[PDB]
Amino acid sequence: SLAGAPKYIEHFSKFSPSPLSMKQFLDFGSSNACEKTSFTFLRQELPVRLANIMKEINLLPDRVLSTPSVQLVQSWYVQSLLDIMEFLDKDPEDHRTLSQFTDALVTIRNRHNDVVPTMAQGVLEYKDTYGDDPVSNQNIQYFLDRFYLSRISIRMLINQHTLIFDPAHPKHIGSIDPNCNVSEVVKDAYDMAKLLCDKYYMASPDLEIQEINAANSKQPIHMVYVPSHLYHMLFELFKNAMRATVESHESSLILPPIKVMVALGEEDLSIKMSDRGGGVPLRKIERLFSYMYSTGYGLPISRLYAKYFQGDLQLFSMEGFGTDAVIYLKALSTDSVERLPVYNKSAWRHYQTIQEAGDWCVP
Amino acid sequence: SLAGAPKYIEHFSKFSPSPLSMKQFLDFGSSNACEKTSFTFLRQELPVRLANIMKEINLLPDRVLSTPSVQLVQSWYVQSLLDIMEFLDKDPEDHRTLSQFTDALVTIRNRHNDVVPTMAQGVLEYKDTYGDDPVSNQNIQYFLDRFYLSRISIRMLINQHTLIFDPAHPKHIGSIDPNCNVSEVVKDAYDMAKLLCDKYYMASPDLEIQEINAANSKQPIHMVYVPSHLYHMLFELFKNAMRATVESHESSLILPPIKVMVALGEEDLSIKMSDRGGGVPLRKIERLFSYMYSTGYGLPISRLYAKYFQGDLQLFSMEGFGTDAVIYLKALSTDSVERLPVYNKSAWRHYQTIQEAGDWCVP
Ligand SMILES: O=C(c1ccc(O)cc1O)N1Cc2ccccc2C1
Ligand SMILES: O=C(c1ccc(O)cc1O)N1Cc2ccccc2C1
Repeated sequence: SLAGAPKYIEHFSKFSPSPLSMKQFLDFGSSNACEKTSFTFLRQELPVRLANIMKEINLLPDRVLSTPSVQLVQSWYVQSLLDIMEFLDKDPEDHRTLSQFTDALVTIRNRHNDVVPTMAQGVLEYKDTYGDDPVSNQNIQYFLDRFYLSRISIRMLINQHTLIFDPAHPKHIGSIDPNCNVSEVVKDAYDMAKLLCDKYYMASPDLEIQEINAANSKQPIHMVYVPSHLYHMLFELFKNAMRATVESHESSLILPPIKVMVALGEEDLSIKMSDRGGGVPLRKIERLFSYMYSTGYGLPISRLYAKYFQGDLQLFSMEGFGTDAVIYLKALSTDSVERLPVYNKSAWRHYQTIQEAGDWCVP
Repeated sequence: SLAGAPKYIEHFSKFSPSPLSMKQFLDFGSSNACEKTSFTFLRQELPVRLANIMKEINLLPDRVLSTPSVQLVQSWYVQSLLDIMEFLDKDPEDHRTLSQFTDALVTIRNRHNDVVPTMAQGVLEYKDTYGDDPVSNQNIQYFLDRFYLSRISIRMLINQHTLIFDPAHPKHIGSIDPNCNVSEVVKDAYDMAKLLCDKYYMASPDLEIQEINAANSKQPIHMVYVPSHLYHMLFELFKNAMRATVESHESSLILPPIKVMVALGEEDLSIKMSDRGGGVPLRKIERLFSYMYSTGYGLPISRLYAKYFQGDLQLFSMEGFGTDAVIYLKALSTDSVERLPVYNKSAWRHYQTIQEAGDWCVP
């Protein structure tokens, strides 16, 4: 009773995703009027976001697309798109439409739960089956950043709808905390990382937090943010900083602490995590964000969470000494706008590359 | 009596520049046998390096190429190439050939002395005449990085030859110090920057230096390097750090110090300069390396010096707090290999861009 998936994919891929600001997410209410609006918005926007990324999947090297795990993920996206197409002709005024829609969104979220490791298995299958090559590798890197950021954005839309229209923190708006205390999230991530570090090494570095509230030096630093995303990024950073610290201090009973600075400026809210874990040579920094070498997507996915609301996550090491990691976030909810990949000529062209000598000299 | 310049440009642009390692520069002696070798090497290599970059000049937008200052720089390169062509059929066994060659290299160096600000005037002429556009701007950025790095490499070849074969430091090999004490260069750059800061602000931050010699904690850190290049980079970084510190502390008599860490690892020699000058929002970081916004090429040219021997110069700020700048150098002379742009299909393709909507969404 539905059209074939390609007809829907072609239709919806013509549209650009519509990025929302944290402010817009936050200003969305919980009434039936609001639920109907959410429904009518998402039955267009989710297909747009699904179709856009599905079109890019098809630009992957034949070698990568031919893998069973990539084909499996594709099949999930197809079914999720079709699940939403069932709602195109349904009446929002009918409460049953709305409840059925929420049920379908939950089903989609569950279906896609294992997307990250499944795609990673696809990358492994490509390497095992064909051997890796640098052109394919570059395409995979570009694609996966966009694919995973797209997924984060779809999960955000779904979580907002299901949380609001179907509880530990009643002050939250869906998954958003309008008054997220950054240092408390830092402490939560540290605590969980410490449990793991203590388990394996029977020791862990202490934590020191310093806040710099430039405009209001006395005031504890808060922001509008999705605490789970911030936690994810900090937990990954602590795990790396702790492991470095303990492993570079095999002989020591005294471990240097991990120092976190939370700075609030006019435009940025920046969080720096500094360790004395001996560092990494610059040559090896890029590999930390590579899906290929990491095939352990902790750091690249963490950086995508940062980029999702127009921030970033950057690493700067000093080999022989230690490493600084910085999460850059927008301080203002109005500047915190979804960063969404779009399928267009620019994106298509970016794939169209081939093997050749680079523009820099080798001996 | 010479062929027209285009014939020579086409001939030599077919070759790739030949990158030398710091080790190779260093192992070059000062005998007539060595001078003849230097001559026969440079009468091929300098034309190769000149031709390669001249070919790329021609890939600039018509708008930029049409400017008088860019045309002037082009004319210098043409004459310098022709100056060397006069030596193609000369006998290296003849001492007069060798002395004349050194004279010609000096003349070329002098001719090109003002290349950096002259090209900057070209960029200004393009903006004034036509107005700037983002496509042209991207092309200019890509080109200038390569153009200025090429120039650094040509100046290195010329200085090595004229210094060795025609004195404050007899232990130096041309411009190279085989035992450069990094902290002494840091202090020299600080001293000169302080003179300037004191002149304008009547105050300057103090300096603190810490060394971390990972493998040999007692030993002062030395390396094989060109001290003038290291000085250039540090002087630029101190000027920025000092200005930030004083300007962000208008009301204070007490200024936070600039802290420098020099770390020696297995592969990297890293120099971090940390200030509490209030920082810069992330959005504005890229502009610090832009030739367009800086049209003040201090930072981008400094980063090219770092990149020239396979290093880098990176900035990470915390808005509301201060800024860290890190110079990454190779610790080993064998890893310190010239990074040279090459004119090839890859480079040519990189220019071939056009106006269009990007691969990321805007609201
Ligand atoms: O320098 C880092 C590092 C990387 C990323 C990061 O976020 C923080 C960090 O300290 N590591 C060196 C090292 C040695 C042994 C084991 C793990 C690690 C990680
Ligand atoms: O944060 C920096 C900075 C940039 C680059 C750098 O290397 C070191 C730095 O501290 N600045 C802020 C500011 C305010 C007023 C005047 C100048 C400056 C430069």
